[PDB]
Amino acid sequence: MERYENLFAQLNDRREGAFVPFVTLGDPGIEQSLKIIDTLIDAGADALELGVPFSDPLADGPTIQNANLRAFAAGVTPAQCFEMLALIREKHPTIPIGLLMYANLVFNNGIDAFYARCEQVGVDSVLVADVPVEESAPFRQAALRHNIAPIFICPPNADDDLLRQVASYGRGYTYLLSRSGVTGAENRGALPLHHLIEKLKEYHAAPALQGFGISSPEQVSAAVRAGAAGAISGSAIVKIIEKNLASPKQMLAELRSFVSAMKAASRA
Amino acid sequence: TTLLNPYFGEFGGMYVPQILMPALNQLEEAFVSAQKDPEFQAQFADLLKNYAGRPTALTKCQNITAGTRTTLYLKREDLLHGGAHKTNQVLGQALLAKRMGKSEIIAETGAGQHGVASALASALLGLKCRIYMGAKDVERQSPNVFRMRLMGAEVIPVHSGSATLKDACNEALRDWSGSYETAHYMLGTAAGPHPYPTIVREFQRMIGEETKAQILDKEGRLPDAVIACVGGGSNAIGMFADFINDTSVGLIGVEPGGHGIETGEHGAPLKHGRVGIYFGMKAPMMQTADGQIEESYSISAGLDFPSVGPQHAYLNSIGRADYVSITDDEALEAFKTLCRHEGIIPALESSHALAHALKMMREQPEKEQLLVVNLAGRGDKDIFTVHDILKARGEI
Ligand SMILES: Cc1ncc(COP(=O)(O)O)c(C/N=C(\CNc2ccccc2O)C(=O)O)c1O
Ligand SMILES: O=P(O)(O)OCCNS(=O)(=O)c1ccc(OC(F)(F)F)cc1
Ligand SMILES: [Cl-]
Ligand SMILES: [Cl-]
Ligand SMILES: [Cl-]
Ligand SMILES: [Cl-]
Ligand SMILES: [Cl-]
Ligand SMILES: [Cl-]
Ligand SMILES: [Cl-]
Ligand SMILES: [Cl-]
Ligand SMILES: [Cl-]
Ligand SMILES: [Cl-]
Ligand SMILES: [Cl-]
Ligand SMILES: [Cl-]
Ligand SMILES: [Cl-]
Ligand SMILES: [Cl-]
Ligand SMILES: [Cl-]
Ligand SMILES: [Cs+]
Ligand SMILES: [Cs+]
Ligand SMILES: [Cs+]
Ligand SMILES: [Cs+]
Repeated sequence: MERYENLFAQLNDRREGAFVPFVTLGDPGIEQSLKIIDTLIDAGADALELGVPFSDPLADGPTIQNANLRAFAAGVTPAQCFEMLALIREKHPTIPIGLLMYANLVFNNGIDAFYARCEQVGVDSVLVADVPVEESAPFRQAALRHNIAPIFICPPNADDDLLRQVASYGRGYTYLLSRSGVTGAENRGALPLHHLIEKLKEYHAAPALQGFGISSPEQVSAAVRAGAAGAISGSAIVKIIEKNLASPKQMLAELRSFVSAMKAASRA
Repeated sequence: TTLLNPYFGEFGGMYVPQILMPALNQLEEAFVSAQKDPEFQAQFADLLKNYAGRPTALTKCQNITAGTRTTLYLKREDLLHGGAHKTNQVLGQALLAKRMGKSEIIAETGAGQHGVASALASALLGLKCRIYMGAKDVERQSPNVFRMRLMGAEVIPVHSGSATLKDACNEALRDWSGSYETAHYMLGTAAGPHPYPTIVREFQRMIGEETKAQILDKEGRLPDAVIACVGGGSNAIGMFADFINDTSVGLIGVEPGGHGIETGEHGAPLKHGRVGIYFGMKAPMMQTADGQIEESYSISAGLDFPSVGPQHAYLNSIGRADYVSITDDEALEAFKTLCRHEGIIPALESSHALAHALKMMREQPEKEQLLVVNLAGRGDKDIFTVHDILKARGEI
């Protein structure tokens, strides 16, 4: 499948940026997580980034650390995550679905087999947060064999060699990292990224999605204005879940208002 | 791209977020440069000798082997400033931080000994030290926490995950991911992403180098085997390194068997775990069937870690080094035995090593063998633990 390629072409036709929320699968539970995800899509999500709960999410700040913990509190396992992914795809044929993985979950039962399962359930991309380009070969190979886009991080501390590597190896989208550190809405990126954006286009990289610290509409508009194809927001979304655990109804309503606002900022 | 091989065979690597790769590259270059720098080496040697007290004794233990053909020496890392071998490599890594122009130190600790070592080195060398420690560890290790704080270190409890060593390990990397521009991560064992397994080995190798010189002086030959406990692997690889090419010398690493391997409550991933990728490295892990990092267990906090350094996994694979386990009860016996018969109170960690040496002796008491146990730390820290156990089993 070419889900990201199709999404970007359509968005380019509408001169819109992509807005892509991240959530943790199964936070705060399987049924609620399925409803959260449907709400995000209904509210205007162009694509999804979906975390499989992992014991040691060392690229995540406390907000997403806690999402993982809430999912584990609910008994969520990777196999249950794959069931959820199959059902999400069964409901929603075209939306790009990216997973946010940690290496051990991918390697556990065989890297090839992991990517084959992703293909079977209809996942579009995999980002392995603790695998740098330097260690990426078996992951990117298995991804491509199974029609999965391997997502590469283009960090703010990147050079020409790395830009060329991520442009060459990556598919689907290039993850344009906002700043150093870990995920969290509590820290906004303070670096201009248009230079990196331009070089990626020069090297024919997969379209750039800016991520880390995106929590407001202005930032989505800013990402598009800088030449990125769109923006990813996780912690900000997960904070709404965290805030509204006691009111599943209100949770969905706020998620809806938030995504609508963020998406609106991408069209213009 | 690196200067040195990040792998030992299939084990090791640099499994960190992309954002941290320049930090690892910077540290490797600084290390490689420092190893060629006589000025660096002289400053390191000066701290080792005049501050930490190297060389450490090699003690012949005659009472505990009486009636057998075992000759047993203990390498006395217990006598190093701080009370454990951890001090050696923190001094080197603190100098590396300075070489790189870094002003802050991050460190993980579990039992607290590495944190104390990091704190003392930071005090001495004028680095601002923050230590991450799982909150369950903070709760259990009030003495070490206080030692660290007396020495000016910030101790930060880690409440995520299982609130233990692995979680502290992650938190340290999380901090570093954002602060590497000013801070050095002073990892406390021969594990984690390259170049740490290599650096920690090289900054611990004086253990084995001294042992070799001392045993040639006292016995006229190399040991038949050198024996060390394996938590993450630093004291063991420090003892083993200089003997690796001496193929007649056995290298025995002792993992904690906890309540017994069959119970699953142990810390012996090298022999009873499964290869995984965590903490920046591909190595044997204790993990669930679906690949979550499992909880280890040992009576001894210093060994209670669900993975192991990649060089140990490699040396095992090729049959150069052999790895065994020792249970809580065996370690406790060895502790009591050394106190009563040699007047040395060993750390419960190194009591695992001693227990295995005692088994080698007792199993085959007419076998002539010259053994060295790395006594990696003193057991002052463990006396409350042992008391509580000894009274509860009714030796009161
Ligand atoms: C006296 C003594 N003797 C042996 C050991 C075992 O450690 P080894 O010699 O490195 O195998 C310790 C380990 N102690 C730890 C754990 N240190 C630790 C363990 C695993 C990962 C990260 C760590 O900081 C600490 O944090 O202090 C010790 O204190
Ligand atoms: O909005 P924030 O700050 O919570 O960021 C959301 C990020 N969610 S994600 O799944 O894209 C994502 C992407 C990359 C991550 O680590 C890595 F860069 F090291 F690979 C972690 C999470
Ligand atoms: Cl916020
Ligand atoms: Cl090399
Ligand atoms: Cl190998
Ligand atoms: Cl390899
Ligand atoms: Cl030199
Ligand atoms: Cl000299
Ligand atoms: Cl205190
Ligand atoms: Cl910080
Ligand atoms: Cl010599
Ligand atoms: Cl001589
Ligand atoms: Cl052998
Ligand atoms: Cl778990
Ligand atoms: Cl061999
Ligand atoms: Cl007695
Ligand atoms: Cl014999
Ligand atoms: Cs590409
Ligand atoms: Cs003897
Ligand atoms: Cs031997
Ligand atoms: Cs261990």
